[PDB]
Amino acid sequence: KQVFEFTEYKETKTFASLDNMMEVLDQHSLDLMGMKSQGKYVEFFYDRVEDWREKLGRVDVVVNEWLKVQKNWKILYNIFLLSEDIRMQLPEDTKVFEGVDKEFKDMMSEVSANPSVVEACTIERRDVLVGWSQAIKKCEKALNDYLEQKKKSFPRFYFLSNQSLLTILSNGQNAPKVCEYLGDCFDGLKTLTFEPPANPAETSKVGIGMISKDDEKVPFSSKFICEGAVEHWLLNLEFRMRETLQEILEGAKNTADLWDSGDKPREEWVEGYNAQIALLTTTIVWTEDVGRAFEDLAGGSETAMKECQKLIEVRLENLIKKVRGDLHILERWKIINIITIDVHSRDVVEKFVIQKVSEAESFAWLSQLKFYWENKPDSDMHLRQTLRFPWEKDKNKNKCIIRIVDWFRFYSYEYIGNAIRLVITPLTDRCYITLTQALNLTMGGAPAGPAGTGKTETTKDLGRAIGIPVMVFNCSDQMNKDSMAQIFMGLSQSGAWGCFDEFNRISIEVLSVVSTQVKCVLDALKEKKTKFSFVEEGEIQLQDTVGFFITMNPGYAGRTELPENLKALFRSCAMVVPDLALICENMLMSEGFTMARVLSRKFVSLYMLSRELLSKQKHYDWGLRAVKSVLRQAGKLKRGDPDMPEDPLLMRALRDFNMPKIVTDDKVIFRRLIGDLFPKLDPPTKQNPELKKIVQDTTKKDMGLVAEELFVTKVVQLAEILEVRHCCFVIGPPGSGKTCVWKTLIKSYINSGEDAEYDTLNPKAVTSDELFGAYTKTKEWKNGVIAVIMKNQVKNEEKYKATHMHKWSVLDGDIDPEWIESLNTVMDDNKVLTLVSNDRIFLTPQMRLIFEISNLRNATPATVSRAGVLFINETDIGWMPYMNSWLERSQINILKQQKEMANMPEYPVIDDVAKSVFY
Amino acid sequence: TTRLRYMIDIHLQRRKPILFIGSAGTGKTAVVRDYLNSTRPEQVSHKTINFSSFTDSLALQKNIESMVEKKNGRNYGSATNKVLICFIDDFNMPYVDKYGTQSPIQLLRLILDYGSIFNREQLEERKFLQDLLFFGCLNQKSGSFTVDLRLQRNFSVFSMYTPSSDVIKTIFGSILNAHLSTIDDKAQKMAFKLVEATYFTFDKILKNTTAFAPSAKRFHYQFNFRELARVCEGICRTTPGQYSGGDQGKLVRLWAHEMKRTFEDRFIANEHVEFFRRYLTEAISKCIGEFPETENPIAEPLIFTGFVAAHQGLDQQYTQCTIPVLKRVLDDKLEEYN
Amino acid sequence: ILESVINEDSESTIPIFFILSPGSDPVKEVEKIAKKKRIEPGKNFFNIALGQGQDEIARRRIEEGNKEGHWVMLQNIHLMPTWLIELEKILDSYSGEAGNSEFRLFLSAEPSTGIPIGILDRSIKLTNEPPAGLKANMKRAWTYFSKEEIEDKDPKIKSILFALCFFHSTLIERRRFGPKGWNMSYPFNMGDLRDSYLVMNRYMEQNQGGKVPFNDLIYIFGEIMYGGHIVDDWDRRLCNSYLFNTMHEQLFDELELFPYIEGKGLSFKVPGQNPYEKYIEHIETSLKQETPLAYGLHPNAEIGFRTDQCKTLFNTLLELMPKEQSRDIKSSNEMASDLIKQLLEDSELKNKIFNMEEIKNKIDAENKGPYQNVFLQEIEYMNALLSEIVKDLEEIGQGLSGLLTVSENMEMIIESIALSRVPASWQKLAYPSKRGLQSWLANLFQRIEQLNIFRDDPYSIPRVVMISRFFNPQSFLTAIMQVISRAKAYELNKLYIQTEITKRSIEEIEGAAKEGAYVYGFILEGARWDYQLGQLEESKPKEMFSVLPVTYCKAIPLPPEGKEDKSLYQCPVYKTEDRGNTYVFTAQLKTRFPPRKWILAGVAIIMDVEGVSD
Amino acid sequence: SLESFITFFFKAINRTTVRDENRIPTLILNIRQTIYQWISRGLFEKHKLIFLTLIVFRLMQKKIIDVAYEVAEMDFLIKCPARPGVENTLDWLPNIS
Ligand SMILES: Nc1ncnc2c1ncn2[C@@H]1O[C@H](COP(=O)(O)OP(=O)(O)OP(=O)(O)O)[C@@H](O)[C@H]1O
Ligand SMILES: Nc1ncnc2c1ncn2[C@@H]1O[C@H](COP(=O)(O)OP(=O)(O)O)[C@@H](O)[C@H]1O
Ligand SMILES: [Mg+2]
Ligand SMILES: [Mg+2]
Repeated sequence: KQVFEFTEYKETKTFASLDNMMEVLDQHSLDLMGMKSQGKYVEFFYDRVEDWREKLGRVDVVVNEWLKVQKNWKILYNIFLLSEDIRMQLPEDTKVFEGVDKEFKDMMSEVSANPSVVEACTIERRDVLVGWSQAIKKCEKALNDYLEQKKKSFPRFYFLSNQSLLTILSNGQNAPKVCEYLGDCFDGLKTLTFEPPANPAETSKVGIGMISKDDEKVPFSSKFICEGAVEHWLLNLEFRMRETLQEILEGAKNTADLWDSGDKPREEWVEGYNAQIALLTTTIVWTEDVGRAFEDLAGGSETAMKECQKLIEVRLENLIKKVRGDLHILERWKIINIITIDVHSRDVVEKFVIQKVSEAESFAWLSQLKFYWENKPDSDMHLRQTLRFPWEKDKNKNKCIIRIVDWFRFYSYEYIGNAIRLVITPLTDRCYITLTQALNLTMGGAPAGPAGTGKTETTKDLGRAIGIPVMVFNCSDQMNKDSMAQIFMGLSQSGAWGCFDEFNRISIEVLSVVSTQVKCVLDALKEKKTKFSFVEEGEIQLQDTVGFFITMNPGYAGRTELPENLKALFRSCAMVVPDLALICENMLMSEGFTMARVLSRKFVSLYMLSRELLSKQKHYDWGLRAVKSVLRQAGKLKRGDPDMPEDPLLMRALRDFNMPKIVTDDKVIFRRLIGDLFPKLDPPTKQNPELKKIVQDTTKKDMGLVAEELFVTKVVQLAEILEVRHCCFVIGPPGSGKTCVWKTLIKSYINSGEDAEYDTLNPKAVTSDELFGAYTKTKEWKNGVIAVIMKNQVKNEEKYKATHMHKWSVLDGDIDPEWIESLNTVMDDNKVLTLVSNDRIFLTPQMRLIFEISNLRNATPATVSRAGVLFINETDIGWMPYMNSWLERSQINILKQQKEMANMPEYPVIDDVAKSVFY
Repeated sequence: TTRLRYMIDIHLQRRKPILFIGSAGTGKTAVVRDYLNSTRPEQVSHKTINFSSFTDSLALQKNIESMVEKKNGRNYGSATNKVLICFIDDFNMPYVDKYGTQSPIQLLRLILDYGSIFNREQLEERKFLQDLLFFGCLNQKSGSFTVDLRLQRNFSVFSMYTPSSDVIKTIFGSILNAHLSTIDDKAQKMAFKLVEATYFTFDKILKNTTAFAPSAKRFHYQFNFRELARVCEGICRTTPGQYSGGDQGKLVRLWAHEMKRTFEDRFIANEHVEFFRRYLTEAISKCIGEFPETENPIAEPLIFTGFVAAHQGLDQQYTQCTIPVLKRVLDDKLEEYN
Repeated sequence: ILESVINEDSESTIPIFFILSPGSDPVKEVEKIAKKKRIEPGKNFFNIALGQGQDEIARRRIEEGNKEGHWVMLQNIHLMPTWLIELEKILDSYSGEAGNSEFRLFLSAEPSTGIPIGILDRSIKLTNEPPAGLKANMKRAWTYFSKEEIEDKDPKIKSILFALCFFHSTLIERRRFGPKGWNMSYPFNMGDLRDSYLVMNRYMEQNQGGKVPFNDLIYIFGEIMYGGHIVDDWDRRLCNSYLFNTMHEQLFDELELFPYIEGKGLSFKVPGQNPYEKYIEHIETSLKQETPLAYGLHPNAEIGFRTDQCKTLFNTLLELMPKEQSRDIKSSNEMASDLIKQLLEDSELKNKIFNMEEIKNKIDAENKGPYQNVFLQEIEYMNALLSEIVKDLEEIGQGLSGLLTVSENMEMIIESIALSRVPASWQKLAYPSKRGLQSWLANLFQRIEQLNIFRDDPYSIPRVVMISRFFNPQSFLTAIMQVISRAKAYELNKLYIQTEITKRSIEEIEGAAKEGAYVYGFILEGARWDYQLGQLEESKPKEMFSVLPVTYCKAIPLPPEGKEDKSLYQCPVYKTEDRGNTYVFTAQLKTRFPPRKWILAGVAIIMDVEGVSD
Repeated sequence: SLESFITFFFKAINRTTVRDENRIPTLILNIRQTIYQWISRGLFEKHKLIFLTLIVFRLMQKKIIDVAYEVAEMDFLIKCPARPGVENTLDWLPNIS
């Protein structure tokens, strides 16, 4: 009596939910087949179980068969669906396929009339279904061959997933849908802006501008029309991106010379132009400037190097003031990426003055990544690389060239769209040398370092400075010869830098192919041939600008030793963790400190000394992630009082935020340690008088607890931490008033603003799966205890965000790495919640999380960094405030007045004579 | 017990919970179990919960749910303003995870402070719990050594002390004196001697910590009250009519046997057995003072059983049976079993 | 050997296994031998190289090979670990069948883990190692470079290439020395030398008549060409010395490649302009004998290698030594553990443990010092060590003489005591310095002795401290600077610690000198510090290590700009002889010789050398 | 393998040309040589020394060849423990020695 309802797919009845039946059928087959043969009584009546078992076995084959056909039929049918362009291209198969689809739609309707699918399937039906599936496969093979031709035509398509590729080819008319998936191909250029069309039904073709991943608009010179073939108009777009970047730079460099002497400031000129073009044109007029300083010092003027130093250091300061005054978040990095290159520039000229290098074409100058804007009338650039774009071949208009240690290659103009430039450091300068020399010799460049170095990010940021596209590939040991070959074939076709993440973890079998494939490309680059012949699909366009970068990790577990042949091809570079001074220096210049450099070397030295002299505590975070969250707080306070000097301000900030985390044993040493750095400077303790007053008043009025000067300071310190950090850890010893401190804060917020709902739970107590919520045996999702509070607090409950200014959910369990892993998305700065159901919930800016833990031993060091910690010393709270609350009975009296606990024992009346004896 | 009994009455009037700590032998569970019976069933409603180390937090809630009646609203408490007591035994023995914190224990903390328990069915419902009291009974050197200090803070700690000469003699001495007086006017003085004797043997074993102690292979070796209690129980089994007369020779034999059979079985090694027999002879010879050296008070041949009596047509009679008599009874009964 | 071993044994069913080192090809030698035995044009026999997809071709070739009788050579066998498990099954089937006579299977592979045991067993193993020597290594470097490329190149470019070949050669010879040498093992291939030539080659073709820049080229060789291998950066400075000494303006004129050679009498120079064939002949004659002195190491640094070589041959031989003599009456591992346990129980270890509360109560905490903070942190670490080792000892001592379950880690501790290696759990605690078990215990009690003198009059610092006997030496140095920063009036960050070697011995009662901190137990390797001269000098030949006298440690502000002094030499200090990521701080000392000499010699400071008196 | 060793062991017996004059002595000598040379080829240069030290110590342990030693002294040879206690040394002799 079992069955299979047909679910219409517009317009084919389908077997949906078959698996629930399928699993029951499999269970019946399992025990039923075994019992009949094994059982002696069952053996007598086997002529029954065996016939039934064969019927059960028959059902499964037919059931797997539609699933193998429907899913694949769905995909191929969707390639044919709404693709007249793709229909006309392969008529023999499209017609065969349409034949099969109509048959399938009919057979499924006939089945929804029949009972058991397996009984209906029989054997002849199963054979017919297998033949139809084989015919559909043939269509997929034919379609795959067509995709390869399209893949040869456009380099970006190889990088794009086949499911996406298929979607783009299907919707070739619908331009805005295609532009959506160009974000996956390119580093920037997420989508394109469009003129509203003549008929509203049609989607726009006319492209007026391009839109970045961060929404930075680059306007095109004239209208860009989407032509017919999807590959053909996308390749015209790929070139129109470059053309427009090139066209603005000629205007940018003319206005660049004009602003120097011009009345209009530098910082105002930077705003007008784009983040990429601005940063380049900074580096260009930096190299001209340095080049004019060398030519002067050949004349004999000592001050030429000191003035170039002085000038670069004034623009750095003038730009540092611009980041401090309120700006637009896009304009932040458009300006801060410039801060990270002008700091390096200043460090270069400092280094030149100290070493006393007075000759141009010294190694020290050849070493630096120089950008030259010159129409070289004796152009060697036609020999060094291949001329690709029109402007490179024109030789009448200034082109942008990029020189570094005997490796000169044109600025390819890819659009990166204001992604953050890494902090330049003497290691990265050295690293750029290794990679450029590898390319100069037409072989691969491999940086090997420990985990957390972010070597892949340095190689990307190098290609970004050059403006060549950079593609990032990650290998999970599922990579095949065929899947890998496609990437290399695609990469060669289109000038593009290939960086392999976790390349070390590759099967030594498939690696020995990669070595042969790479060797054949490298062998072609040495010959410098315009076309080369690969092992399979020989005829592919070669471009000299392509380069292959592989990132090995020596310490990684399950490491496979690379073959000696492959090791010889890829130049190894040594990679070390980036120096904490140079990262902290940037972060300080980001917030707008004039003396940032001097403070950074002092700041780093504190933290490094602090780890050694203080007792090892798990709650202490001395990592870079903690440093940024201390600086961000200091930066708001800097923006508040810019006129105050930097050293006294930093002093106050570092003490204030570290004091709470630090225990009493370490408080004395740490205070004296701080004195070492700023002995002359005297720190004044800053406390908010309004917040302190209301907390003291609320605690006497309604909490019935003694407002002790140490207690109230902790509440004020917590209130500050909740404002800056969305997620906070109220760590402490087993017996204190950790709970009372957060409870006092809420009742103060109620008196301050409006009522503040809080949802208390114990995460450790309840099972980790049940708390977050999981799927049952039946295909239905139950709401988790954390997950429902997140739905309830947004709307349709007591905790609803309507009248409440600040709500926060309290948690008082012992933190675990398994339990926190599910919550690690909320822990992070990005306010995103991940569940098993994949229901997306966003944490509001007015929502906070408070964790209350005795020991942070089970927690990971990374987890401590993620959130803002607060330690409450047992001795600072004390037990006196309880005793005083008990003798006064104010605490006890309040609990009886305002609780649902009606059945509460009456506490005796304490005599004034009795109280004074007990006290 | 009387002074702890007073402390409980004090701690029951208040909503402050109590926690008892001590060895397996100390006798904590029984001291609580006595009180729960003596309390009035209208004023106070008692229930025992025992964790076998597979008791999940969900399973504990099912036991609490059933105990607590459904008050008006989301709040759950007993009708007619009755106070609800839940007795917990083997508090630390629930299975501990990698992280060293017990899921079932952590639940109880959420109940004590916040007074709201989330039911695994309808997790949206607060399900507030009220007028609940929790009475801990914790054995040290058992499962988890110590429980969470944040729970232990909410509980008022109390300790049962290990057995003492003065404590043992007042407990058992009063049981035996009440039973031996019904047997015979004589052999009352022999009761007190047997109590000091059983202690003496018990005490000489505790002194030799190297010989006998808790270990991996000595998980059971642990010497409780129960072994003294069932020894005292098996004397009370002895009917008056058969033990009437001179109990200088017959009682010490019985005692010695019964004592021996709860200590020998405890011991794995034949070395430990030899050490015990020497302590048992020294103990007997001290409390008795003068005893015949002709016949050893304790001997391997000496067995006591109340099944031999049933074969001979005696009713509820427990006495020393000879090896050759035992052979004949078992061999006859085996034919009946076949 | 290879011609003999094929004919004499492994006629059939026994495939031949080759283990090749880098720069060695088994196929070239076997093919020559293969041709003499039987007619081998390359048709009859196939030299199939294992690649992905070519596994089916190799399977067909080996299957065909057995019935035909022609032998089959497979290369790069390690490259496919899945196919070896498949191959094993094919060999087992063919051993039972028993295809055609005079059939063999040659297999050649780089040594690696996850090779099937079954194959390695059944197959004969044959290893080919290239002759190991400076001269033999220089020769292998020139053989790699194609004759017809070097002849074409002019005398200038081929002369500097030569000096690079030497530079590559000398690095492989340093790798042979552990601490004294590199401090770390780094892979170096011929491809990394070839790479460096191809860059050099271009720089000479551009400059033409204009003089070649060494300054441009040397940076590349130090920071790029052999920078890629070195991560530690202490080895990089050593790497640049060799480079800086080899590459200079006078290189093109005949100049000694070996450093200084003042009274050494090697007289080995770069060959003058002559034909290519004449370059190799001169190389072979002038190198003649290979010594440590050639690389810049001291003679005692070679003796120290034979020591480190000797020691390894006995640590291996101990493992290999079978059945533990097969009884008989030598003391068992558990007896030897009980005896060491008794010696530790005889000592008052429980008394030696320091209660933190008692020491904190003695301190007022208002007059507390940075020194006092370091000791308090140090004694805490010691307490945690001393408690752990007493726990592990009293537990294992109970397990020996008492009936209790024996844990796996406790059996390992018993095994480690018999061997007399420091335990793994103990080694992890406290200092990372490797020693003998009996030496460790004697050293530990000298640490404990330094904390006992602290416990009495904590406020009064001892006149002479011993940095050789701390958990973190660096922590102490940060402390001495802190005390100076209070007394003075500038940032702690600006202050760098600067060591100055003193002629006074421990006898001097002068302590706590203003802007100062006394130190002792510093030991200098690869050189001798003469007291009378007051400077670093070449070591006594027979003396391996030279103990330093009382060291005075002053804090003073850093220079505003990077200043290089010829007199001052920057030597790193290391906690252990191994010197592998145990760098603490850079000590400075006055040297009449150039620094370049000492960085090349590898001269460093070690805290514990086992040459400490009493 | 056991099997491969057995074929080499037998081969060594067939290579012996002595006809029962001093076969039993010369066979033993020929086996040692035959097995050693097979294994030595298999071993690296550094290990070839280590393996020869074993063979002789194992012949000494079992006393197949007559050598003047002590069992305690062979254990001391393989591993030497540094014993502290005496501060008095000679100038030339190292403190470790
Ligand atoms: N100012 C005060 N004076 C006296 N008693 C106080 C004061 N503030 C809070 N208390 C009391 O001290 C105790 C603190 O309870 P709380 O739950 O905060 O402790 P905790 O040890 O942090 O808990 P947990 O271990 O669950 O995190 C309560 O009895 C509280 O009412
Ligand atoms: N007055 C008493 N009479 C008899 N047995 C008692 C008495 N007081 C305590 N006990 C003993 O206490 C034990 C039960 O309580 P307790 O010892 O606390 O249990 P547990 O060892 O499981 O924690 C039993 O051995 C019981 O005989
Ligand atoms: Mg609490
Ligand atoms: Mg009990």
